[PDB]
Parts: sequence; structure tokens; C-alpha cells
Amino acid sequence: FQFPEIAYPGKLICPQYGTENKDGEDIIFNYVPGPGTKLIQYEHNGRTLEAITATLVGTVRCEEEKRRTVKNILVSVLPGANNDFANNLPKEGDIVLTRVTRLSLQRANVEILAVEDKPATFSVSQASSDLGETFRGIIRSQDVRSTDRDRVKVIECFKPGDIVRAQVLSLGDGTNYYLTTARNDLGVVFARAANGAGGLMYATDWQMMTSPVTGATEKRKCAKP
Amino acid sequence: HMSLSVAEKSYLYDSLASTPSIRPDGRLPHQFRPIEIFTDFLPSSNGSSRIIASDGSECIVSIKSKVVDHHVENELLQVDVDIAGQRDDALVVETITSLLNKVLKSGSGVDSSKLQLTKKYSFKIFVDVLVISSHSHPISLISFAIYSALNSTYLPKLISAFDDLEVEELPTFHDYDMVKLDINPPLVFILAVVGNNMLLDPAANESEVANNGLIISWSNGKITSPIRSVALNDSNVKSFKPHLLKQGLAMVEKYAPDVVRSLENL
Amino acid sequence: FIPLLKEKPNALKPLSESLRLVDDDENNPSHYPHPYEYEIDHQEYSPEIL
Amino acid sequence: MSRLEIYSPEGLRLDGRRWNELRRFESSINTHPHAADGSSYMEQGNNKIITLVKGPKEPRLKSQMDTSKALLNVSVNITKFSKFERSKSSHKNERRVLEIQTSLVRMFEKNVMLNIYPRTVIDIEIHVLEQDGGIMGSLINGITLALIDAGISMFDYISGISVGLYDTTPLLDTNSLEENAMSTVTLGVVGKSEKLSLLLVEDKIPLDRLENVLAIGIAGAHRVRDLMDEELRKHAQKRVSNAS
Amino acid sequence: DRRRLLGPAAAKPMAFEQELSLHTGFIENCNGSALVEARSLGHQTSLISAVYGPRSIRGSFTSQGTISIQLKNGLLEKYNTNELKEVSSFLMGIFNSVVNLSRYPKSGIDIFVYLTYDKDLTNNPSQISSLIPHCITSITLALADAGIELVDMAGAGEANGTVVSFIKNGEEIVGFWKDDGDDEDLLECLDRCKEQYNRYRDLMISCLMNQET
Amino acid sequence: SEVITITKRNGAFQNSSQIVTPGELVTDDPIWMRGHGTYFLDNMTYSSVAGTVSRVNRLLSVIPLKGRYAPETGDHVVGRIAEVGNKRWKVDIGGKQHAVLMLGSVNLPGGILRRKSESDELQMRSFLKEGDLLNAEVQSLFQDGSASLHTRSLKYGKLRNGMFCQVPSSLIVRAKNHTHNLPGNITVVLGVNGYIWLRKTSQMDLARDTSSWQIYSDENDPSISNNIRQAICRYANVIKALAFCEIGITQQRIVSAYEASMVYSNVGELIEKNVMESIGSDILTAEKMRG
Repeated sequence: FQFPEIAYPGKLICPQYGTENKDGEDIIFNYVPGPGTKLIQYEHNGRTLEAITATLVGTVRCEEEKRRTVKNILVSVLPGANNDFANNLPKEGDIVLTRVTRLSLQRANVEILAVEDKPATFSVSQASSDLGETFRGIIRSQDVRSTDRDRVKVIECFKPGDIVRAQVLSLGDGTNYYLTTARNDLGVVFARAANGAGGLMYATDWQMMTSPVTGATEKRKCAKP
Repeated sequence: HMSLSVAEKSYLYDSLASTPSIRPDGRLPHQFRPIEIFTDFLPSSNGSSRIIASDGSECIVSIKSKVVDHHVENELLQVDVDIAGQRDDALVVETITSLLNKVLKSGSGVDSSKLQLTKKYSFKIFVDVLVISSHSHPISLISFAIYSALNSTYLPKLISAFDDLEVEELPTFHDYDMVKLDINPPLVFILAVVGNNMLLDPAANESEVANNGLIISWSNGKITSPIRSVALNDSNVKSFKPHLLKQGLAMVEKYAPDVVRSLENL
Repeated sequence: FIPLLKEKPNALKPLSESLRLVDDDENNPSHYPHPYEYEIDHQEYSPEIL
Repeated sequence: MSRLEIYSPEGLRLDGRRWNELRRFESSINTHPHAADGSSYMEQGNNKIITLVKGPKEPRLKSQMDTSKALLNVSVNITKFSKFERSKSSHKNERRVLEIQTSLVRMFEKNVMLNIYPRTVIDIEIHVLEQDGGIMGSLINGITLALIDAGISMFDYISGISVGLYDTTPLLDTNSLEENAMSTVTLGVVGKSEKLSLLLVEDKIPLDRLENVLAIGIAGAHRVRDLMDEELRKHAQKRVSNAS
Repeated sequence: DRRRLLGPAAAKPMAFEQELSLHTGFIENCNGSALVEARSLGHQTSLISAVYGPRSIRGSFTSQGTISIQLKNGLLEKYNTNELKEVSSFLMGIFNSVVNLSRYPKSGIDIFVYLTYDKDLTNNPSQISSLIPHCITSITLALADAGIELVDMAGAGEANGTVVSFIKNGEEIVGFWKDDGDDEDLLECLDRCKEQYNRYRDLMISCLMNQET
Repeated sequence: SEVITITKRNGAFQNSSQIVTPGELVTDDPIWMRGHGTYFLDNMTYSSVAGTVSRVNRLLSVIPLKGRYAPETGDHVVGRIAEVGNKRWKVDIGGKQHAVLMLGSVNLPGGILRRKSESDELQMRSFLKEGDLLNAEVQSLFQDGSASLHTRSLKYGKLRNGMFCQVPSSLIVRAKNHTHNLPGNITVVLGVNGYIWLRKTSQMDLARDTSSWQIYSDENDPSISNNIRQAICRYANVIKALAFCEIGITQQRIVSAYEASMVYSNVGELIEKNVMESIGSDILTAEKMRG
């Protein structure tokens, strides 16, 4: 109640540290910056001071996350259709929907489109696909499947234009992210026959994708619903 | 321009942002670095100068004249800025060009009366700037060169009568004889803001860590427009207290005549 | 390693001067000096190979 | 308004020179140490040229990189105040200038092996401060001097010269007035040889004249080459004296 | 011209109470947009600011963001291209202090400011200086609407050709533009523009609250 | 000259053993082995550069008067990273090409205790980042002449607690050691490439005269006195002064100049030409009457 519910960018919310008196003992509230907030420095009358300042126009929400007691409060600002979602960025362990841009022999490079959130909902990264400003990622041949990691035919796994759900092992370099489809819930999700020329195809077996329209069957790496 | 590591920049800031400010070199907050100036080396032009800084920064200014009708030609002094190996279009070039043209306007910081020939014709002055090399904002470097050049410029002398309204004689100039261009070129000083300190003639490494900067013009023994705050770099730019702005204007106001005195020597 | 060399034909420097002990540098540990180092650096190549 | 001739019966030209005189030559090495690896300031007559050699160094773009030879670039900046009448527009994109730049590159591509600096770039920046005829020949001499100052290996000197023709006899080293009056031939000469790196004729020239005109130019270029060696050696002697 | 249609080249061109209106988020082409309209006396100014970013730059090793600002002539061709570059350089010197750059490493933020119109009435028996505080107002709104983190609200004012931009409630300065005018107006212009700043600030904050609501 | 020293000049653009000339012939003895700076045709050997003729054994070469610094194997150089790519950095040294570094040529924090990780090649920017300065030794040489660097030592690594300055590489020669301790509690690092680092003397330097997790931290020593800072500035200016006079920089020369410069109260007085020229001249004459 002490801190305003809604803060515009540049509005002071709460100081660095805080405390209160209850049950005959001092409870220490530790304020930490979050999404929409930024800890900056302000000085008055020759006095230095650090306080949590909102950087986005939104309602403000706090949440506790972890003799003498001990506490930790998370201060953040939430906006409040169009969605932007910049804070969202591919990090080790996240699941990401990608599209195959090109196929090589020892690997398969793609481009990042959307990223799966946490408890399905997704965060769509809006970018121009005809420029190259879109985040690029590379799926190694050893990261295709846990079964027989050594010898893997990349032609019989992915295909130019096919949508692949994967999980990023690491950032890698600025060029390529590291992608693995080793587990069951990862693999080619949406695809069409003949590089997109034919009809839609659906996933049946983990290593087989069929099309219940033209009766065409192409070998892919399919995931599990 | 200069590339420095995070460690070096912080050390520089500590050295310069200190209450007793120390230049990495050891200069005082009002001391300029030694420069060399050559003049009158382009016989093809009416005036010329060449300034060399201590860091190898070099600028060449040329002054050419042209008889124009001042009734149709509003601007009687045109500044042109260039750099070899550099595209003309660049943000820095046009900004300095626009800035310099304001510094040397016809009715702002220049006695345009000395350019008038007759009722109807006057001398258009073309100030061409060529920056061969520079490692910081060359605005003050160019300013010193333009000053030196304009103080050693010689224009043709008129012979015919100066009343085109009645008799209307074609502008003719006597051979050989020329008249020295008596004029008062303004100067442009650039300052650096590091914390609460203000430095005259910012070095390359100094400008990189500066919080802000000032561009202050100087003419007729007083501060004059254009006055512009400027980000010397773009990674450490911060807002500044108003007293710093007043400190900078005061700093120039007392050290400028010293600069002009060392610069006014023929 | 102590060179096994006991004679030095085609010498510009005495074998004597060649076999010597040098105190170790703080920067670098001391080693016995190759015995024909001088000869290699300052003996002249036959005109023919060139 | 005035009028003027070319060559008088008294054997005198419009400027006073006779048919076979080189203009005043001044040469200058290591003029911009803090701006380039090699530098030269040329004064051939009223011509004033700054030449900067930057390299060999890392290319700014890995796309433009040769693993067998260095990349040689030349940019000529003819300033708007080079002539008596200031040019309103920039001359940088001018087809005449692109040909000049191209010509100079072709010339020195065969004069530097350019096989010993792979994966590097040599950038040559030129600033023409003042122009008065034979600017092409002066450009050649400026690059040759600056390249040598940079310690960049080359097979030999390349000396540039300007030729002026009237009636039977050509005039050595032409100025703008003569250049205006009569057709000129620009010659690129390699070392003390008779081999031409650059042969440039842009105006009409009788076919009888050229063999003799070439002979005059080659002889004059040899004198120019000798002067350049003297100019650098003399400077070295002067510099040593200064050190002492 | 083989790029556009310039028409006949042998032809010649033709020879002859503060009020604010703020609107943001009306362009779906970019990440943030803003409309600023100001009418004082016989003089009025309407400009549009478009923000695109932050978008990742491939191979970029910059530990902070990179701001680029460009002013354009929407309708009336008045201001010189050289002068537009100068203001752009001035504007970037301001928001590099305003924008929290540490938040967008290896990224870049492009800012497009369209000066569609300005109307000038002059009686007969600088110029762009008056538009500057409106450009700052537009950009600060467009950035805040886009989601870009700003350390403080950037605003400015124009007094006798002397423009000075303030943040942290007028306590400090993020930009200073002085052209022509008169001397000894240092203290006066700093006080008059500070009032314009506070006025422009509250309307800017209210604007976000309104549209955001 | 109270505020600015402006030297002026009019009417001029600027101010002011066998002889060798271009097209010159050095020798006509076909027995010679032609080295750098030369070229040959049958018996005749010509010069390709302007310099002095050098005869070592049977190897005839011409040493140029000017040129780029050349990396020899085993040189102690100081370089600033130019680019990070793949599993290597390219570090500016000041030669024709950028220095080459291999992820396997550097030493990780925690060292021997540390276990090999395949994430290091993707996180090289956390060790060396563009702009960072460092000590390094020229480990090997490529075919063209490029250098491969290494920092596999406590002596080598990221630089901090000081300031950078550079002189022509010709003024710094090879020696037994290029790191030196000087009066004023400051330490100089004289790279053979001409790149010089002046810092506050650390424990490492002191030990030589007689934490492995923070070997890549951008953070400086939080406690650096003004007396050290003002010493660095003075050492910097005198080094620039020695360089201005074409004087070879050596540890003896630097300390000698540093104490000799004490005549001048303000450190900023050392930037003027006449001061620099006299300081260098006083050093040469001092070595004259002492030698």
C-alpha cells in the first residue's frame, strides 16, 4: 500500500532496503529489481541514494520468492490486441519453434520464430524474414536424436520449410544457437509434401510423417503431442 | 574514434573526474595542447591556412572570392567541409557544416560590410575546409584554421564607380593591386564535462569517458551563438546541472582572449 | 645435458670458450650453450650452393 | 579581354620558358607520420599534392579479402579550390576521375609484386591542393614516393611526365595554358627503362610527332627520376645532420 | 533521374495560450509511434515520430544499445538537409542519456521523425529552433510507448531561440541549443524553458495513462 | 602562451658508406645470396627499398630506413583485441595483420583444478572482449608472417590499474625482460611492438624483484592514490618526449628522464616541444660524459 499501484516510466516506487516492526522482532524486506523496473542512483542535497524506479507504464505487482526472520520481495511493473514481449529471449533450457532455412550435411541451420513460455502459450518474435534480422540457429547432426548419435542422415530428418520444435542447449556464437530435438516432444511439427508443394502432412510415428490426403509419406523427425 | 577497454576508461575517469582534476598528460582544465599553423601557401586562393595538432590532427582551409549580386545572394559567406577517405553525406560532416555556417553568418558574427563593393555587388566568400586527419570533434580545430585563414586573406581592389543604380558601370578591378580583408572571424571552443569538472580542448581519451560536452562560439570579446551541448561519446552521456553550463560559459569568457592573443600574431 | 663433443674441427671459437657455465636468468633457466652456435651464426656458406 | 599564342619565333612560350625546361620540382617525404604509414608532399610547379599510404593492414570487411595478394586502393580528392575558378560540384563521381583512378591502379598493379602481403589492404589517399597542368604525372610521382616511405616493396620507380606539342616540336612539362592551347601526352615511365606503365593521349596528335615526343619525354623523365633519388638521399643527409 | 519521377528538368519550381494534441500507438508498422500537434498564436507545428526496435544486429559486440535519429520533410520543403542532420545529432546526444542503454546489448533502436508540417506566418513592413522541443516530446512519447526503458522523461522549451532540455524534474540538463537571439538571457531562458518542460512533462505522462488505460 | 601555444608561418605549406638511390646497383657478384630489400637479374643485384646495404656472411640485404614492425618468434608484445570469432581472438598489435589467438593458447580461471568445457568456445567474450588490453608472447608464426599469441603464464594476461600509450616500434628493442619496476610505485610494460602499458606496481612485480578467478575482471584497484596517478602521467609524458627525439626507450632512459623532468613543477609542461627536445638532449649528453 505504501508504494503506488501503477507507475509511469521514471516514477519512484520503493528504496533499496526496507524493514518493519512485528511480533517484537524486525522483519527485513529486501527489494530487488524486476521486469519493468531498474535500480538507479539519485542524489539530493549532496546525498547519494539508490531506489527502485519503474521503466515501463504499468500496474505494479509484488511477490515473495526464495530467532530472526528473513524475507525477499520481487518488485515488477506489468503493462496495463498488440504484443511486443522484448524481455523474452532464447535462454538455455527454453523450447523454441523454428523454421528450416537451409540444409547441410553435418548440420541444419534454422531461424527462431517463437519461444515457449513457462506455466500452452508462446511468445512470437516479430522480425523481417526477407532481411536476416531474425535470430538464426543451428541444429547439430548429433543433436537430432538420442538414438544413434554418431550416424544421422540429415536429409531424412528435416526439410527446407518444415517447422521444428526444439530446445536450446546453449547460446553459441552470435550467428547460431544450439538446438536439440533429442527428446520425444521435439521434432518436425508442421510440414507439407515436396518442400511445401504438396498437401499438409501429419505426424504419426516418431521417424515417419504421413499425409492423409494424397497418401504421400515422407521421412521426417516427428514429435509427440 | 579511439577504442579503450572498460578498465582504461574507468581509470581515466578517476584521473579526470577527481576534485583536483588531472589530465592523463598532466594539463590544467584550461590548458590547450601545442599547435602549429601555416598560412598563405596557396597562391591560387585569396587566403589559406594549415593547422597541425599534437596528436597528428591536421586541417586545411582555403578562402576564395566571387563577385555576386547581394540582392539575390542572401548568404555572403559559405562554409564547405570535407575529409578524404570519408563520404560527404555523413552525419558529422553536415552537422559541422551547418554549425560553421551559423558561426560565420553575414549578419551574426562577421562584418559583412567589408565584403561590399558597390550598391549592387559584393564579395562572396567561400571557406573550404579539408580535414586530413582527426581523432576527436574537429570543430575547434577547424575554427582556429578558418580564423588564421581569414586574417591573411587578400581580395581584388575595385576601380569602377560604386553606384550601379544610376551610371551602372560594369565591375572592373585594377590589376596587381589588392586589399587585405579586414574582418573579425569568430572562434569555436569545445569543452568536456567529466563529473563536475570542465576541460578545455578535450583529448581523444578524455572525450571517450566524458559525461557531456559544450560547443561555445566567441566573437568581439564576448560569448555568442551558436552554443551547443554535444555528446562527445554515446555510451556515457548524462544530464548536467545548470551551474556546469554557466561554469563553461564563464571558463571560455576568461581564457578565450589568451587564445586570441596567441592567435592574433600576424 | 653435457655435450659429448671432445674435438671441435672448423672452429671460430675455442672449444674451451664453448664449454662454459652461465648463471640462470630470473626470466630464464640456465642451459649449456650449443658448441657451434657461433660458427653457425658467423661462418660463411660455400659460394656454390647459392 | 585578351589573346595569347603558343610558341614565338624567338623560341619563347607564354610563361617565358623555352621548349625544353622542367618546372620547379620540390619533393617531401614523411610529412604525415601520425596519419599514415607512408606520406609524401609533392610540389611540381604550382601543383600541390598530399599523398597518404595507409597499410598494409587488416581489411575492414572480411568479404573483401584476398589470401594470395594485398588489396590496392586509390582515392584521388581533387579539391574544389584546386583551380582558379572554384568548382561548385564535387568531382569524386565524375567518369573522368574514375578513369584516372582506374588508370593509376592498372599501372602499379604490374609494378608491385603484391604477392608478399596476403590478407592485407593498402589504401592510398590523395589530396590535390592546387592544380596547374600535368596533374596526372604529379599524381604518379606522389604515389611512388609515398609508397617507398611506407617501406612497401616495389620493383622500381615509376616517374610521370607531361608533354606539350606545337607544330613540329613538343614542349616539355605543360601548364594549364599550354594544356589549353595544345594537345598533351602523359607518360608513365618505369625506372630508367624505355618501358611505359602509362601512355595517355586524350587530344588529337599527328602520327609523325609521337616518336620524337616520346624520346623527349623519356629523357626528361630520367632527369626527374635522378632528381627524386637526390631528393630523398639529400633529405637523409639533412636529417642525419639534424640528428648530429 | 532513373530512381524516381522528377519530371521535366528544364522546368522551374513555384516562385512567389499554448495548446497541445498528443496521440500515441496509431501505427502498427513499428514498435512505438507518436503524434504531436502544437498551436500557438499564428504558428503551429504537427510532426510524427516512428520508432523501430529494439532489433538485434548480427555480429554486434556492443554491450549497450545504439540509437539512430533521422528527421524528414513530410510536406513543405523548408529545412536544409544539412540542418536536419545537425538537429538529429543534437537529439541523439539527449536520448543517449535518457534511454537505458544497458538493457539492450547487441541491439539497435532506429528513430524516424517525420516533420509533415509546420506553418509560419511572418509580417512584412532561429526557425527550426521552435520545433526542437516538440521533436523531443514526440520521441520521448514514442520511446515510452514502444517499451524502451527511459531513465527519465525528456522534455524541453524554446525561449528567444534558446532551447534547453531537462530531466529529473528540471534539476539537470540533457541538451542545450542556442542560436542568435540576445545575450544575458541565460537565467531567464533556463526558467522559462523549465516551465515549458514541466508543462510538457505532465501532459506526456497523462498521455500514456490515457491511451494505456 | 598562457593558454595556448600557436606557432605560425607564412608563404609556405610546411617548414624545415656508399650512397643508395632507386635504380641503383648494389653489387655484381653472383655468389651473394640475395635477402630482403633486394632483387636480382643474373649477376646484378639491385635495391628494392631506400636504406643501408647489409652484409651478414654471404647474405646481402638492404635494411629499409622506414617500415612496419615485424614479429620475431619469442617477442614480448602488448596487444588490444580487435575481433572475437570462432575459437580465437584477433588482437591488434600494430603490424600488417591482426594477432592470432587460439582458445587452447590461454589459461582459464581456477586452472589445473578447472575441467575442460565445450562452452568456453561459445563464451570467449567473457574472457577477452573487444577493446581489452593484454600481455602476450608470440608463440608461433604463420606462413605469411602473422603471429600466433599465447598467455599461458601468470606474467601474461589482461591489463588494468593504469593507462596506455604507444611509441614507434623501432624505439623499443628485444631484451631479457620488458616489464620493469620504477620509482613512484608504478610499473611499465614495454611491448616490443611499441605498445606500452603503465600501471600501479602489483604484488607480482614486487615478487620478481625480490585470485585466479579475477584475472579477466575489468575492475581496477579501488585504492589508487593521486601520487601514483600523477606519476603515471609524468612517466607517460617523458616516454612521449623520448619518442619525440627518436631516442630508444630503455628502463634506464625512462627513470633518468622521470627524475630529470622533476625540474618542471607542473606535469603538463612536458608536452611542449622545447621541453621534450631538451630532456632527450640532456639524456644523450648525460650518457656521453658518463660513458
